Amino acid sequence: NKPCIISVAITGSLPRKKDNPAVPITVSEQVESTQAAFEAGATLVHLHVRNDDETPTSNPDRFALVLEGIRKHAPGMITQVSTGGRSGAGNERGAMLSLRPDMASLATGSVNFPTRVYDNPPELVDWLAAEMKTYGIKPEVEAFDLSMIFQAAAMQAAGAIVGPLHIQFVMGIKNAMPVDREVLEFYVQTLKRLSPDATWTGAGIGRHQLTMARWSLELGGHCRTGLEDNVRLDKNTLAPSNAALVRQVAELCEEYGRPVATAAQAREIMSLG
Amino acid sequence: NKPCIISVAITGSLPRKKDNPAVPITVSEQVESTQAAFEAGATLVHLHVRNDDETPTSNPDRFALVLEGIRKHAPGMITQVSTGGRSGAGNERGAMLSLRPDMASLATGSVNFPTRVYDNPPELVDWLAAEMKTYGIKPEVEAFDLSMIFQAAAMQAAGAIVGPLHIQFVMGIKNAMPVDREVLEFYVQTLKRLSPDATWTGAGIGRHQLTMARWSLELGGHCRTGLEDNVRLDKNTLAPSNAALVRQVAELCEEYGRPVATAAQAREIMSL
Ligand SMILES: [Zn+2]
Ligand SMILES: [Zn+2]
Repeated sequence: NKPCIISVAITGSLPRKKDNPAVPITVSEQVESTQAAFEAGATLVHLHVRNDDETPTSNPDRFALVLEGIRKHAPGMITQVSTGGRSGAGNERGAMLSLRPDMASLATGSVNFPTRVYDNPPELVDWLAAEMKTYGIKPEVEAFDLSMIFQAAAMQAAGAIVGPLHIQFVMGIKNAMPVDREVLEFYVQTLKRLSPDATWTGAGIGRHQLTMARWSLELGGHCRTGLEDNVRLDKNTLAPSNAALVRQVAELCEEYGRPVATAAQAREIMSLG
Repeated sequence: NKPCIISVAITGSLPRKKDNPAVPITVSEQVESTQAAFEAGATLVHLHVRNDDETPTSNPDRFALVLEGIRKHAPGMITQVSTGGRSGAGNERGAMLSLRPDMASLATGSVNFPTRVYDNPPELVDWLAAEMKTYGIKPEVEAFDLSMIFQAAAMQAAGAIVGPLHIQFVMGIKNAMPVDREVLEFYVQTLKRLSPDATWTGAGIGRHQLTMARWSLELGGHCRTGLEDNVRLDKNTLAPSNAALVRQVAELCEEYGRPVATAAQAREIMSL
C-alpha cells in the first residue's frame, strides 16, 4: 500500500556503447534517456557524466547542461549527482555540488571493487558531506558494506548529515558485498536501531538488479534500476533503454501492491523541498 | 568447558616507547615479551617487527631473528606474522612468508582507518593468500567489516584458502567497525552459515580489548590481547608487559568456566 520510489542510474562510469548502444553518453542522450525513464515511473535520477570519447568525468559544466535539460524535460524529478571517482582523486569529486542538485551520492567508507579499491578517505567523506550541507543538498549514503551504515548514523548524530537519512544498500559487486537476503534484513534492522526515521533503497548490480528490487518492495524499501548497474533486460536480451528497465521495476510495484510514487510523493518520503 | 586460545599481539606498527616502555621494539625485547606472555597462557603470537628507531618494517631478516627466538624460548607456541602495511605497498607486505610461520594475517578487504584508508587491493589479497598456500601457512582472516567474512568464505570455496577458516572479528577502530554486540552475534551467525567448521577470535582495540574478550568467551570464540591493541591495564595504569594483559584474559577464561588452551590444544583447535 505504501508508495515506492524508483531511482534510475542512467550512465555510471564503466558502461560503454560497445556494452549496450542504449547507454546515454552525450548531453542530449542523457536528457532524452532520463525523460523516457521519468515517463516510465522513475522519480529520482542518479547522474554520472561522460566526456565525448565515453571516458568518465566530474566536469561541472557537463553536469550543468544535463541538470538544466532534466529540470525542463522531467519537471519535479529529483536530481542526484554522483560524487564517485578514481583512487587518488580528491575535492574534484565534489566540484559539481555548487550547481545545487536535490541530492548527491555519498560513500561513507572504502570497499574493494572488481579490479581496484573504491577509495573514500575519511577526510574526503567529511569534505563532501560539508559541501552538500553548504549547498542545501540531501546526501544519499552509499552503503557498500556494514560499517558504512554505522558511519552514516555517527555523522547524522554529530550533525555532519542533516535531516532523516536516506541510505542505499548496494549488493552484487565483485569483491564488495554479495547479494544476500539475511544481510539485507540485518542492514534494515541495524538502520532502524541507529536511525529510526531513515528511508532506504536496495540496489543490485548485474543479474541481481531485479532480485534487489523485489526484496526492497517486500521489506518496505525503495527501488533502483538503470544501465549503470545492469545493461541486460534478461540473460539473452540487452536493455533497449533505461525506461525499459524502469518498466520492469514498475511492473514489480503492481505485483507487490505498492503504487509507483509520483514526483511530489517521492520528495515527501525523502523530506525534500 | 571448551578450551580458549589466547592470542598475543606484542608490538603492532603504531605503539611506541613514549606510549608505554613495555612495548617490545628490539629482537631481544620481542623474544622475552613473547616468552613471558607464553608462560602467562598465550599460545599464539601475532608478530609485527620494527626498525631500531621504532619505525614499522616488513624486513624478513628482522622477522627471521624474532621467529627463531620464539621457537627456542616458547616451544609449541603458534607463530603468526603480520602482512599489514601502508597504502601503495604491494608484494613487500608478504616478503616474510618464505620463513614458513605457522600462521599469517590476511585482510580480505579494504576499510577506513582513523587517519587513512587501510588499502588491501584484490590483486594483493589473492597474491598474499597464494603465497601462504605455497608455504603451508594457515591464514588468519582479519575481518574489519562484514564483506570480509563473505570474501574469506568465497576464497575457501575456490580453494584459495586451505583447511578450516580462522577469522578474527576486529572492533573499536575509528572509521571502521565500532564495538557492537549485535554485529558480533551476526558475524558468528554468518560465519556458521558460510563456513560451519570455522574457528574465530574476537579482537578489541583500547578500552574495548577486555569487552571483546568477554564476548568471545560467551559466544564460543577465542581471545586476543597485547600492547598492539591496548597499552593500558586500566584507566589509571599502563600495562607493565604483554604477559600482564594475557593474565587479564586468563582470569576471564576461569570466570567464564573455559580453560586456557595449551600449545598442543591450540594447534588441534586450529587444525595445525
Ligand atoms: Zn553511481
Ligand atoms: Zn597486526
